[PDB]
Amino acid sequence: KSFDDQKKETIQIIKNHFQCEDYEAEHYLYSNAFRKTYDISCNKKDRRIKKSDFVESINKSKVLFNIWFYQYEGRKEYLRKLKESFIRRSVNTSPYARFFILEFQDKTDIKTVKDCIYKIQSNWSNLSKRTDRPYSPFLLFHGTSDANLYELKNQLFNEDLIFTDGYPFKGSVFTPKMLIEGFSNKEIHFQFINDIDDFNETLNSINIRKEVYQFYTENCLDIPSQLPQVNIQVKDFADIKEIV
Amino acid sequence: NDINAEVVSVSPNKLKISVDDLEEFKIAEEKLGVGSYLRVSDNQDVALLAIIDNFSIEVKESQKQKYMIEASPIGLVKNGKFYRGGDSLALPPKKVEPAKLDEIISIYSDSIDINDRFTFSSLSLNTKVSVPVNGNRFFNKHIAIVGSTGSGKSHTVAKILQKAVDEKQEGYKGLNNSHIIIFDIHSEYENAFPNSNVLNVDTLTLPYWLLNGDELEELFLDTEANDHNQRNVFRQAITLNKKIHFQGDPATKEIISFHSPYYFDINEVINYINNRNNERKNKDNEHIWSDEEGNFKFDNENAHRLFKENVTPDGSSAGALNGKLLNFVDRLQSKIFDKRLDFILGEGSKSVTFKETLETLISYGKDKSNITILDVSGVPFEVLSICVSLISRLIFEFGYHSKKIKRKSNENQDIPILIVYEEAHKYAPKSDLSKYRTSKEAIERIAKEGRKYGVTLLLASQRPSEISETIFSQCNTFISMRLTNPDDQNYVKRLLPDTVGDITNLLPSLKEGEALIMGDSISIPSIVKIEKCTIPPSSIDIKYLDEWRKEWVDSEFDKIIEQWSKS
Amino acid sequence: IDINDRFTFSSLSLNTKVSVPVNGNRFFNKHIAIVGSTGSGKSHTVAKILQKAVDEKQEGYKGLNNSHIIIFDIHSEYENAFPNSNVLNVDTLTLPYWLLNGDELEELFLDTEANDHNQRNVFRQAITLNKKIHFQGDPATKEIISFHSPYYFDINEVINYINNRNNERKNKDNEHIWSDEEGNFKFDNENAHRLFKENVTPDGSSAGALNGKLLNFVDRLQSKIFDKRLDFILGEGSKSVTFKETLETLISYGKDKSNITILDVSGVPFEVLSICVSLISRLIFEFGYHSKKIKRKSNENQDIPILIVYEEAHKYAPKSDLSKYRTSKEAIERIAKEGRKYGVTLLLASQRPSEISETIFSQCNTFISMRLTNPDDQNYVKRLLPDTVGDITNLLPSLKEGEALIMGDSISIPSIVKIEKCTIPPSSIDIKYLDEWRKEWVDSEFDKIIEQWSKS
Repeated sequence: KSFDDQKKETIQIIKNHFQCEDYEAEHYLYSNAFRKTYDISCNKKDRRIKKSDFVESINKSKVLFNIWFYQYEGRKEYLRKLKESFIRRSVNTSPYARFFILEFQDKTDIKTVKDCIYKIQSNWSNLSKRTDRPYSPFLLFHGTSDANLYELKNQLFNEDLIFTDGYPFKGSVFTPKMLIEGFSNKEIHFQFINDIDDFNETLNSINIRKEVYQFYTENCLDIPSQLPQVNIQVKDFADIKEIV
Repeated sequence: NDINAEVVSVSPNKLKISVDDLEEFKIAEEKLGVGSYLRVSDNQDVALLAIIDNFSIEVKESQKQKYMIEASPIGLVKNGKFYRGGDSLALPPKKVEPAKLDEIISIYSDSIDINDRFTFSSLSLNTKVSVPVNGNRFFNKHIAIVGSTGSGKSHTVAKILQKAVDEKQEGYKGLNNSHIIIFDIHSEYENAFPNSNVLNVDTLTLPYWLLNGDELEELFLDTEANDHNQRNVFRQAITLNKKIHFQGDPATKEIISFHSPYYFDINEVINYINNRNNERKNKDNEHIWSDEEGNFKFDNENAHRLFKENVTPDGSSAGALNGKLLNFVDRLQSKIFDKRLDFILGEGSKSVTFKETLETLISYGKDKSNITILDVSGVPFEVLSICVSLISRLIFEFGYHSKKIKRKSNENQDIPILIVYEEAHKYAPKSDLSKYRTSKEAIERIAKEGRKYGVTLLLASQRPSEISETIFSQCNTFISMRLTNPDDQNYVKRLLPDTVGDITNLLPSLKEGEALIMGDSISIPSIVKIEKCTIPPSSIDIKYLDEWRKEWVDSEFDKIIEQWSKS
Repeated sequence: IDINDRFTFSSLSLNTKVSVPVNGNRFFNKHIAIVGSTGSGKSHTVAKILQKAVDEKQEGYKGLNNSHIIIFDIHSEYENAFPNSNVLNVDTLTLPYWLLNGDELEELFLDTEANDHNQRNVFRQAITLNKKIHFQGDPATKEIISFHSPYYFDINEVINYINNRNNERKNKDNEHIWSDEEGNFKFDNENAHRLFKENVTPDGSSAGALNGKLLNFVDRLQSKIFDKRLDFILGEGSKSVTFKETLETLISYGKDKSNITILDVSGVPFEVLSICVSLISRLIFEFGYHSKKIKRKSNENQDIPILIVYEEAHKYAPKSDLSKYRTSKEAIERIAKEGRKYGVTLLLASQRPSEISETIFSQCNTFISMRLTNPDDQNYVKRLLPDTVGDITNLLPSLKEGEALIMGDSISIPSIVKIEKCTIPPSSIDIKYLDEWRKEWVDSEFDKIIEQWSKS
């Protein structure tokens, strides 16, 4: 039919089937259902499949990219459309241990990562001298070489963005408690989790509410399910700045 | 960080902002003044908006500069959309920035629909923020524009009507359906609307017979020296004159009264009273007369034939009103032949029709214009309230009869009329004297019932405290310029729908062009800068010092006397 | 408040799961004042209360309940709020002029500035004698008729009587002699009835007592009965309508019964608006008086309780002691003070309470406040307030859309609630000026207005 005509129809079957809210159905389940309809339509040989195993494919924790929702409404609406759905902000941002896991690949320039880090650090921290419970976001990167990761870490320190990684000196073992003190440290801007092994040891040392914001392009890491997560898939790393 | 401000205290409706660095040294001048808007948030998405009420910059010899800003929240912005009713708790501390251009627009833009936006002013603290009002709500609910002399109140009035005339939908070249009437007593709007129908005394033709019984009993009549038997002959002459000059069916002829505006001849009314002054009764006390067509008896049917000059009385003794009406023939003749009353009592008012009068008043004649200018500067002040009330009643029952045909025709096309009352305290004052009792209820009828019938009014005055509160409070939109008289300030603040922060100090502090709009059409009561009007209202006033400085003029004086004697 | 007495029309603003019921008996038996500035949804709050009162049906029947609501609607908002009602504009309402009492008849026809004792007193004798003639029922109450008694008189004859008194002649004995078809007669009470027709020729020599002193009165009387805007109160419809059909019209007890009677007083002239309000207010209150004292001596529970909604109540009952609104001020005050014992209670609705008189606004035990932004309205409320709590009345300028504040005996605690949203809101047909002014210059719809002015 028309573009508008089937828009109110297609979300109606998914709404009562899973019994979730509007953004958990129209934005979370209906968006993923459009790709895997197209993923088998563009298959060269097996075009028609049985949909018995389709209803559990799209109920993953992830929120996949929709290229047709990129091409129609453009990048201004779509990144705003993703921002308003899962990253609903409040006036008073509570001191929660927020983890920002971003996929790092060699096609990404080192300059645009810092502007994403500067956006995450400014929007998700309150390092004021007057607050009694200061908070600072956690940053995790994956998929890249350690040589490219250290160049990003070394560049941020020269621009007076002081961070901690659980490695306070050369040859140190991983100290998870340094990130907890850095969470309450007003002179530490954010925390830089080195890898996935340093990630899961950090959740065991934090007792306050923890949120995980995952922003990948191709590969998404397996996160524990009880943690509140937002796994948004994007085209490029520069799009992550306009959603956080 | 050019600006580093932070909340240190939170009240239910007050915030304490502590500016810590202030590196820019220009942000404080434009964006941290009183009335400016702040951005209270810890994130870029959702932000409290607070307007600055009062600040204090204490500086000491040894300690730090303590820049303290006291602001009150007005609402909430959630990803570009502004929500009013600011009471959401912002737990301190919080980063405070000046609001950028997009949020301050969103305070005023999104509350009013795109289609019905009427913009004639921008924000005073930030001229890039245009401040719209609900254009439907602006005019059908009455406007009261108030502000002392030297503030440019008439510039604000002229800018709105210029914006109203230029407001049109796409599909035609020009001359939209705006119908605005201005009672210009200072002749200010002569050169503000060049495409208009200006009506001064020399060109206006107001018929005297459209006045009701009260206006006839104040124009023609003295105030206190009038007797009861001499009042009565005024009504009997006028009421019976209106019956003969009627051409309709006798059914409406029976409903013709003294307070019924139908046509009558004022020269014949004088001729009746001049005759009745000379009446002579016989022994049976019946007044016998004589015309060229024969003698008769003066009764209720032959009273119509005393209207001619060549009617000769006969009898023995003095009549009932013999010598008691000679005061009246002189007073009536002093007004018909008064050349300053030619526009109301001349020969043109007799030959004019009822439709031609209303074509003149709303510019529906041969020269059609959106704005009709009634230059009442040359109108005498004793008859000014009579002519204002005559036109105000004529325009009101135009709109009253405009939607008595909607009952039968049922067509969406209509004529909505705005009446601009410059110096509205002059026609509708607070004081209940009889000399202003003509123009009070004509304005008041438009004030109460005029929203229903599509005839609403604009009240423009530099002295608002003398306007009656039975008319000023019927206005729902209030545009307030610089008001410096404390009697005018206390009158306005009591009748305003809202209050913007501290207002007692602010009202004398308004500049030229700075105005305060507050009412139903606007979203929040805001401080605006009215648009500079390219074609400004200016009255031709005699520059006394310029004319006094030059040489003693002696050629003019003999010309003036020969004009006075018409030689 | 027990279950059978709970009247829920709103929930708590700070806790939407908390319904806020009021004592529904005490809500309406005591008077209500619903205030709040324009644009805050005060008319939304009023109609939601009457919609819940209309739908207050106990189990057992499918017909209409015993709700009786009268709305004095001047902004014409409640026509679309209650579609199953009886809306009465000037083209539909017919109020008899003879049902006005002595105060309202003088207020419609006497000139306050021309306060003539001769004009005042003749108007009593012209009307009271005319009320006696047109009475054709039981003769025992014919001679008990006074000026304030509500019986029919012909005002065209009253004008003819006063106009004849302008033509007063007198003889040497100071007796006015008149001539008609029957013959010559004196002016006494036995021949005072025959001056009511215009076919009377006076006979005499000297000037009468009121020769020409009432011509100011006669020309003022013909400016009212021949006024087309007063056709609903002084036309031929008021001649033929009676007392029963008038009262059936006012509380919707006629052929089409309805719980809510909306009196569209937008078309009423403002100088007679207080008179028309006072006529209906006094008629309904005295209907409630004769309701109770019949049932007082009969001991029956079949009762008719009436709510009168006074929207824009400062128009009718102002703070100023001006004489023009005095008729409607004392009619509302009579309902405000003595009305609750006769089953006639009032609802005062106003966006600007500061002209509501404190002698009437204080009689409203239950007080509802929308957002109030004028400090003059706020300080008037605060000093007129019932027993409140510490700082709940400081929230008046800060109320959001739909929030209200009820105190009084009907509610347990003075609280800020959120009124239930109207599914059928009050919308007035406001002429849209910027919509109409944006159109092309209307050229056809000018001569239709002018020719209709001259009755063609």
